[PDB]
Amino acid sequence: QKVKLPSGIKLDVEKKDQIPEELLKKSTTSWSTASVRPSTLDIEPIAVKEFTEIPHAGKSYNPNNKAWSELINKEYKEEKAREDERI
Amino acid sequence: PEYVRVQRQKKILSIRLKVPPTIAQFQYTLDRNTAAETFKLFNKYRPETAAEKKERLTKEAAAVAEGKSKQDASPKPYAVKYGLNHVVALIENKKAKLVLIANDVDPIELVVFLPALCKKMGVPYAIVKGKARLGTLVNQKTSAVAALTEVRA
Amino acid sequence: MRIKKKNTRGNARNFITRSQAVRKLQVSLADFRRLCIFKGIYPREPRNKKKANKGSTAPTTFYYAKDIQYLMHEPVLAKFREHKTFARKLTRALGRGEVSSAKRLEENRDSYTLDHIIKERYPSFPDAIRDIDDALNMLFLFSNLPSTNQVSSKIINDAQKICNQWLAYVAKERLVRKVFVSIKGVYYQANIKGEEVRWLVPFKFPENIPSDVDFRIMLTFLEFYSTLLHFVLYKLYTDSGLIYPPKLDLKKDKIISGLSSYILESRKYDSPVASLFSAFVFYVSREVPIDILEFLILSCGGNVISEAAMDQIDMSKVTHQIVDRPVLKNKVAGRTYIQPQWIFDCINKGELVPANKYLPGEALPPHLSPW
Amino acid sequence: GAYKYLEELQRKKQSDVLRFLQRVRVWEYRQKNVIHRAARPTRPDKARRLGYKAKQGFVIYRVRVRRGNRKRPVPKGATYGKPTNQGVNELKYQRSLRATAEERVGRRAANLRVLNSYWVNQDSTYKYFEVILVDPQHKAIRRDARYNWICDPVHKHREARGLTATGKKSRGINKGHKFNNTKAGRRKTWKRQNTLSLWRYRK
Amino acid sequence: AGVKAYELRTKSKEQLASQLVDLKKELAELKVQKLSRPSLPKIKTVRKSIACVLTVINEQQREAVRQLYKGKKYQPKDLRAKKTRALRRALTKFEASQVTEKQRKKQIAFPQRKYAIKA
RNA sequence: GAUGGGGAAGCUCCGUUUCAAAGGCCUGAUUUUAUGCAGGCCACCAUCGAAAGGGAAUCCGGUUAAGAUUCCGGAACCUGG
RNA sequence: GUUCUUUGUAAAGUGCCUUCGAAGAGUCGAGUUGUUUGGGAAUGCAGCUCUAAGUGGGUGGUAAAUUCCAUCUAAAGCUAA
RNA sequence: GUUUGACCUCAAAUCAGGUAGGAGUACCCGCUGAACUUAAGCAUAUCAAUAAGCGGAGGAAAAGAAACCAACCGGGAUUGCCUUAGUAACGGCGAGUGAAGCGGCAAAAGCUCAAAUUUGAAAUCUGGUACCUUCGGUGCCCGAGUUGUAAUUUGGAGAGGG
Repeated sequence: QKVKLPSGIKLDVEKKDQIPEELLKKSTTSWSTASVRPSTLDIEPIAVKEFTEIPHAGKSYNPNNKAWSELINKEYKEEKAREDERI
Repeated sequence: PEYVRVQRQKKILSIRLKVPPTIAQFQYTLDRNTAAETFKLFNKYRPETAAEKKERLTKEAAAVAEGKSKQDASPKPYAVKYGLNHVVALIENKKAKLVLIANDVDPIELVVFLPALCKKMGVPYAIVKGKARLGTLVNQKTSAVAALTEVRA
Repeated sequence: MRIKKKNTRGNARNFITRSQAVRKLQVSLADFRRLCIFKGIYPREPRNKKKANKGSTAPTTFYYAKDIQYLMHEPVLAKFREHKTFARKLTRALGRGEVSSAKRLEENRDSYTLDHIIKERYPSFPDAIRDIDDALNMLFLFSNLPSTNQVSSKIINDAQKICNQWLAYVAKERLVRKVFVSIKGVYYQANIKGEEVRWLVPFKFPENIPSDVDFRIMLTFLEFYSTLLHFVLYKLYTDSGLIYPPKLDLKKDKIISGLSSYILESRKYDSPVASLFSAFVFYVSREVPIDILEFLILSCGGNVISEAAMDQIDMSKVTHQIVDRPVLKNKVAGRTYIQPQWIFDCINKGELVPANKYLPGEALPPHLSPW
Repeated sequence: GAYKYLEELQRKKQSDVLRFLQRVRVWEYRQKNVIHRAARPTRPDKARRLGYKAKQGFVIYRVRVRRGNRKRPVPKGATYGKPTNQGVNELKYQRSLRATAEERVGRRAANLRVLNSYWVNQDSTYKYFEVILVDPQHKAIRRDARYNWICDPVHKHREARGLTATGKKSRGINKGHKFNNTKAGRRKTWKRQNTLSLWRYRK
Repeated sequence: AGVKAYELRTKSKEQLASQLVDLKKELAELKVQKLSRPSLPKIKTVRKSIACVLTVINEQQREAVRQLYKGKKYQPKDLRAKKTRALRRALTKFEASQVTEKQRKKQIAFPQRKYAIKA
């Protein structure tokens, strides 16, 4: 049952009580190798845009007309702004 | 850098000086098409590698102890002869059908005698281009000379 | 202390640029981008940029210096260096030739794997079952699309097997609560031990590689999520408690290649959707999509026979016949005839609707998402 | 073998083949540093007989030394003494240049021990020597009984005490009537024969 | 007076740390008394008690460290034998009893025979 | 006055930016070879050498057997984040 | 002294016959300069110029040539008292 | 092929592991090197191949199995003592300087490369790593090495063939 130290000297052991607590915690060699995962990894990535994973339900196949019309009407406003800016 | 300067100038230094005739017989050499045909022949006669050698030792123990033989069950080995001292020794017997001599080699004095020695004995020698090429066929980095003494029917 | 100099401290310390990261790691940019997905270190905005970059206003990617100091160790990073040598020593073997030494070098090597980096990033099972949502989309994406350069077959044939494992667990253990067909494929929803998991299977249609999109990112994400879903499927199978990984019958696989292949084996349900369609036998026709129907009929426990299977080569016990043609001829008096809309509408309520509605060649009630 | 062809050909130094090599090589060596590491022997045959072996922990080192006489370092060319001291440039130095070459690489490469040295080329200013050194810490040397003797700490700095081939010539150690003043040591036999022995019962 | 070594070896590592801090507090209490007094004989024992505890903590640590480095080439230089410098250099029994293959045959064929002059 | 170098049997001597590969910055789906670094930019030189040269920023009042532009009270300024 | 393994048609020595029997170069040697010795016409060492042979080479304490005889086998190395 | 790849030489790492310096210095191995002094006052000489200066070692060092001494009915690695001897020899053949062979004893011990094809198999070796009986051993894997590592052979001999 092996263990890596901070120093990285690979050694086979039986019973992980047998190794002392000071040796695994503190540094014997100059180039010690982690242990502690930082705070700054655990925070989330920054929301650019808003992605909505739930679909619109106009996009259904066999939709109801009140939804399907409201799907077209909202993106027609997106498009016609760009066509105005184009012309 | 100094090392780059010196190696370029050394090359230049050789060409500007008149060179003695025994040297610079080298640099006249086997052509690419003839050289290509030479290597076909030699690669078929590649020597047994270290991995194969290990395998061959295990196979002989299984056969030889149980039935018979002095390792004589194993067939004849045909391969090229790479050591300079060995090939010079092969010449003068004289057993060697072809000798290939690399054009390069840092001592130079090492191989200057070999063209003349081959002529006197009457071995059919050649001066193939590059020592690293000779190395490849014989599983060495560089081989200096390579001679083929025997041949399949 | 003396006067202290400016661009050492603060924002200037906290962040570093991708140039500086890739330099300090000494990795190169191809393989820096991979490690930042395995870890994963994500890019940042500093609030005051002109402090951070000396003081360019200029478009830049910053990273947190501490995140790259944690990356600097990391026993994957060694196996990237070990590969770099292995490639160099293979080129020598070929470039002497000397082939069998390269054939040895092929065998004697140890490919990196992410197992430590999974179980530190997600400790553990409710945390992973949170994010496994994001994995399932891309595996079902990459399972469908056709093999090329920039992809190769083995990556896709991994993803097919890893997904067809996931379907068979959900079909056996019966967790399909919301269904929603769309134009963009089919969304499902499944309540795998507490948290609910939405995921999108595309329709099986032969399309299409744009060649704007970078695969040399997305294959690393796929390689990460393939190993993630291995460790989840290992746990889910044994806790159920079936054997992992499940063996697959070949002569079955040569009929359809899908969910009816794979067979699951050992060492009443949460209701009400599971044990719909019990004592209930479907004969699905040729025209309909087998790949999204058999899944829902097995995962809401009932029996299927397909027309699509028959071409390889009973109708005794069959109750229902799913078909969606304009005209149909001739129909049997005992059998019920419906359109696959019925199956999608039944599951979302979990009532069983009347089959007087629907039926060919009639017009429909609409569909409605459950969201 | 290479042996006889190389040995014989090396002796013909003023042959046209060898002098071309001599002229080309001296220029090459002069561009490089005074002491520097040589990748292999220039003369494989000559190193082999002096006891180079092509295995790990056998080192060759090329070195350059100024020709000519030993100047005394008195200031302003001034004697301060009798006119027996004579001209200052005509003092000669009792060790060779070959031996001075072994000492300089000995001080550079202190972990190694100097086995031998062989002459390679010369020029009006500079002689050139290729020195052959052995590493006694390397385990190929320490194992195998033919070269473990050099690991023993009596053989620290052979060159400095003058136990190399060049040094034993310079001290003047051979057998016979010619070498009476120096045989067991020059200062030893001096100290022996210029000392009054006196026994208890006086002879 | 004060602590004994044979007692401390049986105690665990967490107990020895608590033992040391208790003695160090008790030392600091005594040095406040010492400046008021001429003389304070108890202070000699408690400083030697501190030294006894530190020695036992070190000796427990090192013997554990020897056992996890046991049975492998290379180990820390303090754990290697000191000897003297020249004996640290210079040939081991294997690198010395080692003899060339010609010499090995010659000793088998012709060793130093045992004999005596009389009859 | 080290280093790179060069002298000297040698203790060491010359030389100080010199006949040195003398580091640290930007960009990168460098677009295909599908798990290996590519394309560029910049240009002299270790260190020591001033309690009187150069140099960020503090004043008043109080206080001690013996201390203060350094403690106490109040009122200021400087540097970096 | 006791006790366990035996390795081995393995390794090493010995007689007679018959072809081979390889052996160290800017070295040896000589000239000149300085030094050194009891070494004397040059004992040893060093620099600089010249520089060999293989039935050869060195030495044989008086100068050379001619012809003999004797004696060792250099220019690589280890080793207790 | 305006590409990819073999080698050669030369670099760089807080790369893996080693090692050198300084002290002591009576004795030992080298280098360098005076003068006082003694000779009539002295430039040969002598003091002295000495003191001071510098380099390098060990319990001893150095020396060592003859390119020796001899001219005998020849001896037989090296060192030391007694003797050879105040002799041969050197020197204003002045002052002075000054060996060696044999002989008797103390102690005694011999050997190794280079150079000859293993060519029916580089048979050789460092390192890493996994186990073990750990001054080390076995297996697997990177390398060194044919511009030559092992075995056989050192002139007393010897090798191959019978």
